[PDB]
Amino acid sequence: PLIVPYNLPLPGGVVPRMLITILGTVKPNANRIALDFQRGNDVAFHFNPRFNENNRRVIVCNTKLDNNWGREERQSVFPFESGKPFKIQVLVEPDHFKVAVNDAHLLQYNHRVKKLNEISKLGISGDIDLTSASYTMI
Ligand SMILES: CO[C@@H]1O[C@H](CO)[C@H](O)[C@H](OC(=O)c2ccc(C)cc2)[C@@H]1OC(C)=O
Ligand SMILES: [Cl-]
Repeated sequence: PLIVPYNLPLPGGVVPRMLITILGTVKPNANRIALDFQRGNDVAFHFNPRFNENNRRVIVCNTKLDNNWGREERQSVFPFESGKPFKIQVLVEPDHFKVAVNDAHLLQYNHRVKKLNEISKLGISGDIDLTSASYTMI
């Protein structure tokens, strides 16, 4: 039982082979989830499941630099369901973040922010009960 929004420090930034695991349950009638990998005020990787965008479910991925959002990448495969427990795993690879949900590959996001050692915080927010947030090296 962790408080949301939750800030997970990533000491010395991210590195390839770092695996971040988030466990939680989506609230009933959820609207959004967001994981935000931050480099200071910039958001290196915004992973944003939206439960009702024009009556569609979509995952939006983006980067925020100097307070400006970039070109969105959208994924229509949507493994989350209101009321149900999930596992999100984010594996940092040399050229992209790799995301799996409930042990199935979901998407990859090419690194736009290239100073990986400066991506030193993960913010977790949205309509979830958060059970665990941790990292390890594989
Ligand atoms: C072009 O709309 C924007 O798209 C962006 C991705 O391209 C972000 O998702 C952004 O949302 C936010 O920054 C945000 C942060 C905190 C909270 C509580 C709500 C939204 C916003 O989306 C929406 C949905 O406004
Ligand atoms: Cl950079």
